[PDB]
Amino acid sequence: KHICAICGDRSSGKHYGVYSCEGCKGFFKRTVRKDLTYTCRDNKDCLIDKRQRNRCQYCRYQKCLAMGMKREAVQEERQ
Amino acid sequence: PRIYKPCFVCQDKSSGYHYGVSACEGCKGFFRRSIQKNMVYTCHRDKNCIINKVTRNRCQYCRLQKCFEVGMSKESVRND
DNA sequence: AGGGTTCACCGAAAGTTCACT
DNA sequence: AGTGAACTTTCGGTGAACCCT
Ligand SMILES: [Cl-]
Ligand SMILES: [Zn+2]
Ligand SMILES: [Zn+2]
Ligand SMILES: [Zn+2]
Ligand SMILES: [Zn+2]
Repeated sequence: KHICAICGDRSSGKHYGVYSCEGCKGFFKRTVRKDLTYTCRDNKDCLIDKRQRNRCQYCRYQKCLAMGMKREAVQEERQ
Repeated sequence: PRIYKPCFVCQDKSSGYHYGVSACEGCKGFFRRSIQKNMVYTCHRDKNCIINKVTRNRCQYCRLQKCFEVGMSKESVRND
């Protein structure tokens, strides 16, 4: 019984060195490969949970880092 | 249940993010129209008119100026 | 165990509608 | 004839499910 360190949803295992869900793995993969920069609409303290995770992409990305997801663990696109 | 920053243009309650800014249903619609209808307004004052819920409909020129000013993206108003 | 891809789906943000002055 | 509250539609990010070693 594993839980995503970032949103609290059930975790598959460790992805980019962190116990995470399939959604936070995907978001981080997308963010790093595409070198995406986000802006928080509110005051950069958005609640990141199973429900509200897709609301602020800034706070979700800052939480991935805070929970320690390594950007170096993301490889370049295959072909 | 979800709370958004007041309409950037007139400062009334926001229905959400419309054309890049937190906007009220009035200012969303007004901006969509001035772009789709290619409206060109004129100020019947000195261009320094103030926009809030009670005055937003008094000067369409100064209301469109604020839409632009706060950052509404004309590019995101679909034209076929 | 943990890297990589995939594509139905859903909701944010777009358009649409229509009383009301 | 313009406005705006309340709808309906769109389409690209999301993520459950699938590769690979
Ligand atoms: Cl790193
Ligand atoms: Zn998660
Ligand atoms: Zn945020
Ligand atoms: Zn407004
Ligand atoms: Zn004016």
